Amino acid sequence: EMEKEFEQIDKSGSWAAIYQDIRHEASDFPCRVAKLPKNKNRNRYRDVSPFDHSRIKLHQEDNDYINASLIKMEEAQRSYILTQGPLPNTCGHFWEMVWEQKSRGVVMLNRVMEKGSLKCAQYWPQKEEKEMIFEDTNLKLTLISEDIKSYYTVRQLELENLTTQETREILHFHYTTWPDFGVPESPASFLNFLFKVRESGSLSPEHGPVVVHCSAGIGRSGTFCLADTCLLLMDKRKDPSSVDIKKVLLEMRKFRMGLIQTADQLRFSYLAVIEGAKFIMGDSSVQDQWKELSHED
Ligand SMILES: CNC(=O)[C@@H]1Cc2ccc(NS(=O)(=O)O)cc2CN1C(=O)CCc1cccc(NS(=O)(=O)O)c1
Ligand SMILES: [Cl-]
Ligand SMILES: [Cl-]
Ligand SMILES: [Cl-]
Ligand SMILES: [Cl-]
Ligand SMILES: [Mg+2]
Repeated sequence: EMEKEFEQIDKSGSWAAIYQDIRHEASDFPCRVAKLPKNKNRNRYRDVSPFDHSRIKLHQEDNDYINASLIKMEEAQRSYILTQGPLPNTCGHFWEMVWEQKSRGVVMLNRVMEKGSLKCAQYWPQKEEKEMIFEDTNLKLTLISEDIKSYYTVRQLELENLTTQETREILHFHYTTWPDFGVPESPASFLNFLFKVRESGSLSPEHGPVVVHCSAGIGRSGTFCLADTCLLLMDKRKDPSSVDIKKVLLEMRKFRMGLIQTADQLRFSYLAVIEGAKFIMGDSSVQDQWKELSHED
């Protein structure tokens, strides 16, 4: 059971060893497509690639490659697309993927500039009156509104397929204070944000998979999705004891390499799931407590 394990790991001080076991046992599958010469400029990082089996294929229209992976959690019955922060030349591909996959939400866990460097392109419009057109992929993207909180911002975007003139509302959930290779300020801040994404309907099985990204699309993205899937598994069963967090992470790692990048992000995932379990099992009042503790105003 997770809380008993958490205490024993903490008391023995063995998070590094536990994390190392995950690193050791993780799946290794080919990434031949990602490594083709023609795709080099579509990858942000040499050593972060989608496995071939689970990569998202673009539907237009000469090169189908994007650095993105479908994490399909069979038992939990939820899917996510995890991807790198788009590059200056892949913003059109990114939105093409959102359109083709029928995603309703995009969760962004990094900032455009981190540590002095550009870790993600400015792939969405910052001003309503300055929409973006992706001419390569024939999409237009307009900012409709934004709700700026202290440590996250929610935006309503309108994405239009210019080929058909169909439009869709996309919700963008931007966590602005999660440091790279670090953790959220508290379980409460993280869970307040995850529940905002949940409350939006963006994770509904009636939509395509939510798109989740950070800079590499593995460390912060892996942490978010691990906590969400674990909470969903225990919710379906109404049984916190049934959930094996390390097994769930190894399952996720069958679909994309490197998910969760540090031992402390693994520790944080346990903290977030143990805390969130209080809400799942019917202490509704905890949600308000997280909102207060997160100091979102
Ligand atoms: C120090 N590592 C790097 O700078 C690069 C670039 C980079 C930048 C940002 C982030 N953080 S995130 O939250 O934005 O995903 C991760 C990575 C991963 N990188 C790697 O080289 C990863 C290589 C890799 C791939 C698969 C597994 C592992 N190791 S494991 O411990 O996760 O099993 C490492
Ligand atoms: Cl930013
Ligand atoms: Cl900076
Ligand atoms: Cl960039
Ligand atoms: Cl950072
Ligand atoms: Mg204005």
